[PDB]
Amino acid sequence: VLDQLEVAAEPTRRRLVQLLTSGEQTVNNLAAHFPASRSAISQHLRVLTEAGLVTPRKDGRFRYYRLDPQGLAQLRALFDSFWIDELDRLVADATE
Amino acid sequence: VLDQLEVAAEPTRRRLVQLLTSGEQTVNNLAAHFPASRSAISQHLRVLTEAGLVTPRKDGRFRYYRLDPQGLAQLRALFDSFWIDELDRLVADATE
Ligand SMILES: [Mg+2]
Ligand SMILES: [Mg+2]
Repeated sequence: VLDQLEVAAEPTRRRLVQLLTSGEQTVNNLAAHFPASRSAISQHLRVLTEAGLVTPRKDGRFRYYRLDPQGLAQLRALFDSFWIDELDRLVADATE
Repeated sequence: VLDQLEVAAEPTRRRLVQLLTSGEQTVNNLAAHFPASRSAISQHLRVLTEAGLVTPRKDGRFRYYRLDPQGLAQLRALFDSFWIDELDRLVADATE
């Protein structure tokens, strides 16, 4: 089945999730933040919907998407179980 | 170019990164933790290498991989910039 963290981590999908934090929005309005087409953004939103991260609603000529807390909680759980302590310890070893 | 968070988030790659926290390991030894073939695991390790998350070394008949802190620091930075406050607030709205 779809893993929420794998799906969400795609960089356009990350940005779509951030954009939706300001509330439910139309496909066309979200799509205006990217060089990619409406159709491209629509397909990313369908993938996020299948993963349980966003939820669609239709009202007339607009399709709206909003974040689903249920999916976000599973996303955060997957990242928390992935990111074990030694990974934080290694990050602290990094130079720049 | 490769985004470390997108690459790392693939579920086999997440587990390979966790496994490597116990130290540098051979391809065959890592591969023994999964139903997938050596060849499959080898290819995931090549992707992680290209993303700067792991580093290869050859000694005789073994190829060894180890975590690269430089890549892990960028991975953690990408997740931290993605996961904005409102996402934590929404996770707290989730039921179960
Ligand atoms: Mg809601
Ligand atoms: Mg090292």
